[PDB]
Amino acid sequence: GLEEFFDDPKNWGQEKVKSGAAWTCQQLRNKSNEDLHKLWYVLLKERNMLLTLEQEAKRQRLPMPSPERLDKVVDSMDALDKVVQEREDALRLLQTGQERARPGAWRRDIFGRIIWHKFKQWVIPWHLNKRYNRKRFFALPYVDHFLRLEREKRARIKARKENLERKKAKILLKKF
Amino acid sequence: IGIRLTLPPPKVVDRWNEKRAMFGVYDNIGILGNFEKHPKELIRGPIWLRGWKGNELQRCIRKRKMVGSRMFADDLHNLNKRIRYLYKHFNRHGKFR
Amino acid sequence: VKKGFRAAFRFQKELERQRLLRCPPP
Amino acid sequence: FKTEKEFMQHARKAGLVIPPEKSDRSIHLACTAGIFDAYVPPASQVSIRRIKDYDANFKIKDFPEKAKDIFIEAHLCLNNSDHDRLHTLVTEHCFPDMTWDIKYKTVRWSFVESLEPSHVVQVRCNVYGQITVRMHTRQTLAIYDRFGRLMYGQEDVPKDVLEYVVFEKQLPYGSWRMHTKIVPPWAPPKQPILKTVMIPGPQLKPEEEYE
Amino acid sequence: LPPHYRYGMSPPGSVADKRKNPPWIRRRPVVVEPISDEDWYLFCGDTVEILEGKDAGKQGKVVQVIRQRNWVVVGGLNTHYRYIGKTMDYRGTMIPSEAPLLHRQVKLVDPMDRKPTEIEWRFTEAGERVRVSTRSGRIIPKPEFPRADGIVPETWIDGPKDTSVEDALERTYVPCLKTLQEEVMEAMGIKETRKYKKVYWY
Amino acid sequence: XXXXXXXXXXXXXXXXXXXXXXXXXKKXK
Amino acid sequence: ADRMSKWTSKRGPRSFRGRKGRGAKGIGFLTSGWRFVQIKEMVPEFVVPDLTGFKLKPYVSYLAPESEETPLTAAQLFSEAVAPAIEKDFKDNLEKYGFEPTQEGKLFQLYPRNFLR
Amino acid sequence: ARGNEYQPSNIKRKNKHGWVRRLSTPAGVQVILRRMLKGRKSLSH
Amino acid sequence: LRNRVTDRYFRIQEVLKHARHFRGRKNRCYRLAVRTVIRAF
Amino acid sequence: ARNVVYPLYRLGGPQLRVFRTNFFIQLVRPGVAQPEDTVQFRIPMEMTRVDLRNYLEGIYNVPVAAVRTRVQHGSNKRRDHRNVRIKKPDYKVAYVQLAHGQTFTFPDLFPEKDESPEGSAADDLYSMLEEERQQRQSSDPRRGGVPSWFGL
RNA sequence: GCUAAACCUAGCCCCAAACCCCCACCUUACUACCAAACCUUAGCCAAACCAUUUACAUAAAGUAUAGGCGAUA
RNA sequence: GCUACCUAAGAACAGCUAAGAGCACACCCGUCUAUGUAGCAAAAUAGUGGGAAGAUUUAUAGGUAGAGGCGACAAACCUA
RNA sequence: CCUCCGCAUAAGCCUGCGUCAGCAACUGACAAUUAACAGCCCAAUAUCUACAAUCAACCAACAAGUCAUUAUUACCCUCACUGUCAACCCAACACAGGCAUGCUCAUAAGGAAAGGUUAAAAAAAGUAAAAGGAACUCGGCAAAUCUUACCCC
Ligand SMILES: [Mg+2]
Ligand SMILES: [Mg+2]
Ligand SMILES: [Mg+2]
Ligand SMILES: [Mg+2]
Ligand SMILES: [Mg+2]
Ligand SMILES: [Mg+2]
Ligand SMILES: [Mg+2]
Ligand SMILES: [Mg+2]
Ligand SMILES: [Mg+2]
Ligand SMILES: [Mg+2]
Ligand SMILES: [Mg+2]
Ligand SMILES: [Mg+2]
Ligand SMILES: [Mg+2]
Ligand SMILES: [Mg+2]
Ligand SMILES: [Mg+2]
Ligand SMILES: [Mg+2]
Ligand SMILES: [Mg+2]
Repeated sequence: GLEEFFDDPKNWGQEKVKSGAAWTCQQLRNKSNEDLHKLWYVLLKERNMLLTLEQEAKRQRLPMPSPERLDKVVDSMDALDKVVQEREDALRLLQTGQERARPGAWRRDIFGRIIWHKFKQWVIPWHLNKRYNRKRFFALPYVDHFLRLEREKRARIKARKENLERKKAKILLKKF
Repeated sequence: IGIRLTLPPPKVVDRWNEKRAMFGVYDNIGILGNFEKHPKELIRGPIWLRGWKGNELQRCIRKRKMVGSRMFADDLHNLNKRIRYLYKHFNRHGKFR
Repeated sequence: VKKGFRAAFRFQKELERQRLLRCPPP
Repeated sequence: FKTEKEFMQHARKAGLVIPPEKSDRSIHLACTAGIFDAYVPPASQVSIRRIKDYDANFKIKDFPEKAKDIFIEAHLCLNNSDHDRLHTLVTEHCFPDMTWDIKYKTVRWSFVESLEPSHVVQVRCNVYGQITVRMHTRQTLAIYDRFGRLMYGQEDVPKDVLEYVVFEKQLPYGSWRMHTKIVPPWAPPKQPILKTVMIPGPQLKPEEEYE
Repeated sequence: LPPHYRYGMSPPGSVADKRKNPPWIRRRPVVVEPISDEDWYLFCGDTVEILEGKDAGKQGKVVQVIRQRNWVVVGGLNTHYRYIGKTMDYRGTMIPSEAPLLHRQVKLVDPMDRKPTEIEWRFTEAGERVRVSTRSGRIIPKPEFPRADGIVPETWIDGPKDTSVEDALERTYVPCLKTLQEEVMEAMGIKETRKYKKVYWY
Repeated sequence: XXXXXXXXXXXXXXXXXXXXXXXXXKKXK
Repeated sequence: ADRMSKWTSKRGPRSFRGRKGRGAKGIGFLTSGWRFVQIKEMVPEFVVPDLTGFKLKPYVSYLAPESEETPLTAAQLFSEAVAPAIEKDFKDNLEKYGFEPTQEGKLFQLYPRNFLR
Repeated sequence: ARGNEYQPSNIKRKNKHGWVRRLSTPAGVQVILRRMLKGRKSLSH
Repeated sequence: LRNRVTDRYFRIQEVLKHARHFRGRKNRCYRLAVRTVIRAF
Repeated sequence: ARNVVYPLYRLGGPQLRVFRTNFFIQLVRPGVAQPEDTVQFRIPMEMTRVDLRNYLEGIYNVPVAAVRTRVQHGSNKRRDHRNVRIKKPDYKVAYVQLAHGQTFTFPDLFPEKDESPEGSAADDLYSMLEEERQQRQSSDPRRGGVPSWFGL
């Protein structure tokens, strides 16, 4: 029903709601996968309740009753999304040994810089993929000037920052 | 009216700093160390002008021939332009011939 | 901020003279 | 505006939400806002024993010879405007009551000797002790202007004045400082001022009539 | 908060701090001395003794510590006076506000001496790192600050949306090689007879 | 019982343009 | 002429605003006469569980203890799930103990990810 | 008479200076590489 | 700029002090006051 | 779910299923007059209206009968001190029509004034600031600037 | 006495040493999903025009040589 | 994205007399005059005009690019 | 009292006179335009398609024209997504400029030429004029009236 988008009627207009702690990640590894699945939708409905109230707070020109418990629901939702990933990323190491969930290759686009190419799903193989074959993954010889100029820009940026650190660190032995 | 309304923070200066107290040591390392070293093997600076003095056209021509292979690309192009300018200035322009 | 002491020292002593042409002592 | 409340309403109209932010640190106070029980001048023995546990050495029968000396040496801090010394001799609730109106004018208060030896009337009670002491002294007072023409009182003639002087101590480094000064309602009215005053009439708009 | 931000007393998200540090101020940074994390020895709650300035020699207690400027604000002491509450026709009431003190301007105080000392993080078999004074070989504790948030830990009764401790510890986990997608789909009770067809990835 | 209020700010910008010279007179002479 | 703004579905002519949409994933296909055939299996159905009798409220009470964070690895998972069955079947073909060697026959493939989230 | 030489169109702006046309020739890939070396916020239309 | 001129207020004031009793802008602005102080001298 | 890569559908394969939904939601108050059945939500951009129909029949057990969406252009015309624009974000708006002739109105969250009156004695601090509103000791006009501290 | 003035530290320069780096995106870039690169630089300028020509560790050495045997190399 | 020309597929042209026809609108152009001349405007305004079913005008997209393009040659026009 | 404007679409622009607050449309907060209109289309392989349009019927053309399938094979799901605001765009401007189409072709729609005064000169825009009628001037330019005839190219 639609009353789950708001808290109890004994909590409308209180400016302090006594809430517990956010779940930390250690408590959630001890729960099972059917028992974290249901904790997601309890945390999903408590998040959706707070997101209406934060919108009705801004609409009524009023401060929130307690915005610190939306910090406690986001930091406990991601803690649940961390423990699902920690079993998905470990079960793939035992079954297939791959460290990433999506396939991909290190390629080098037209501008010569090395990029990670995350793969996409297709129904036809790549040599008859008309759009894919236009996207070209190599650098021609005219790029090597700009690769040397980009390299010297980061070498100037790093030689500026490392030199500025020592210039601040000898000032420390002048005041102290 | 660019003159300061307060007098500037004081200049303390450490005359018996380690750099100042030992300034000059081993400047005479050749003439009383059996000439195993020259005093110009004490000078520490850019690799192209150690023990060598010249004007700006002699300096950029020497910096290019010694360190131009590993100079940065937009910094090298300024050097070739500068040599091409100081060639034209020192060889074509001036009051005296 | 142009560096140096001597102009700031002259100008400090020439503002004291202006302090005595506006506020002279008894 | 006029109140702290109207700002919370003109924010809610304009839509400026100011949320309450928590701080671990609060404001550390060392007096009170007012008198505890305003002794009404014309049975407090536990409170004297509520002083001796936080003080460990407290004799009342030597006290208003000391409490008189806070009084007249906080008042000489008015003649010279030593705002440093008045904070050690008078409390933070009393300090704006005796320095705000005397700003930019020269006071010439002076203490000529008393008429009766001053004594206590009532004593009461983180924890604040309060000793309401009656002084019946003769003081000389001349207030001046910024320009230093006389604005209040003669500078020579001593007048006799009755004072109810409440004191206060914060019960580790605290001392007794004057807390307030209870003027009684049966007291005579003070010296009439030098200048003459017009008290202005009701300002009528064009649609109001004066009755 | 921008780089070279200027910390002060009001914390950096506040109403008073936004006025003092708007996102266009570019003032000269203060130069602090770099104290590491293990070299800081004054906490919220220590009874410390001022040296320099007003309240000379007087011992107070630290109520806040702004570590980003090596700053200790001693409770009730090193005070000035200011007013609070504005309407346009008001006179004033003082509150004794505190000014901060550098960490070279305060010293720790022994429980059995009430006297100033220094601190060297001595190593004991009873504790992995703890304050031991330099004049006496005594373990000085780290005192109890009230709580980081509002907690009041031991006196806490839970509302209807808090798990009990019996349920937030209940290890129902069975370590097994099944996906949460696979574990739920046997428990949610679905059948999926259709088999996935191979797509490519490039 | 005397204090501060709410906050305030500022706003500023500037730009220019370019032209030519044309449609004069007083020919060959 | 305005380039720093984002190029979005509101911003072209009529034929530019039809193609570019938001990030909203496709649900079926288009056919002759611009008729959209919504495919039932491209639409994601939420498998929502039943939360009655469920004793896990969204917060934690503050009487709980603190532990330390030891994350789950491929060694901790193996030492719990597959290692003890080995010691019960070594002291007496890895597909018995839990190896799935190739997975083109699974519904929920772990590489590449078949399943949502 | 003059001044309104710009008559905006999005099918013309994208077909002339778009990212696809800037990559369609090697003369214009060095346009894009000159924009990232300057550090531009926007390398094409 | 390695070394710039800090004494320039005192060089203006050697010429402006001789022009203080003049009329108009030749007592204040140095560029006009230096041509009249020279002509007065 | 949003910011995840969906599996591909080919003809005769299985059913696509989210288990742990990514997109959360908020129900807002109608700022214009709507009928008594029309509920208004704030969808995120990556959600369709077939997705919103299943979100409320599934997670909340709501008889939804019609959904109508529109994308609201958040404003990009407000600048800083650097004269850089600040983008207020786009958001998608739902319009759920409740089946069976159900009726929903938005509740009065934050009912305007609740207990008796505004405030007093908040901390010890507010009673330190309220009892000088009782004890300002305003001036008498028959005094004219003379301080009322001295008993003379 | 208005407008203003003052400021000192953000940062930079030069060297040494060291070889530095979830999702979407070539279609209308930032859009989940369908049958091919290599190829002499010229010119200003100098020769008082210009037309061959004109530079792009130390020492031997501005030497041998080259050159409208000239500017110069 | 102006303009010179072209390509694809579009659009517009009242009323009256009777065909690169006449009168005449919308529309296209810019003859003469006055105002304007840091202007409303880096070429405008008011009136007066030329054409207005044609070698017409026009919206949309594409093309040709500087040792060039394009040109009913004005050495015009190719982003004031 | 004006109305040669207006209302829609297209293109362009991208929250740009809605609520609350702060010569004599800007800033902060909140809110909004909802698909039926309009975009976003098409399973293969062969083979199909001489006869404009114009009220299409007579009559007339030349410049020769915008409008179509069939055969066998394959096919069962279905209403998703995206635009929808404004006093708006291009001209550096809240610019006497420019700007496609459908309807209204004088309005049912849209607007205000005068901040207040005084009533000089010069200047701009207009209306009236005795008697004369091109004497003006380079020229009937302009205005006012409607016309003859003869050239050059
Ligand atoms: Mg055009
Ligand atoms: Mg829609
Ligand atoms: Mg020459
Ligand atoms: Mg005709
Ligand atoms: Mg002409
Ligand atoms: Mg005609
Ligand atoms: Mg000709
Ligand atoms: Mg000619
Ligand atoms: Mg203009
Ligand atoms: Mg009207
Ligand atoms: Mg008007
Ligand atoms: Mg006027
Ligand atoms: Mg006149
Ligand atoms: Mg006449
Ligand atoms: Mg004549
Ligand atoms: Mg004549
Ligand atoms: Mg005429």
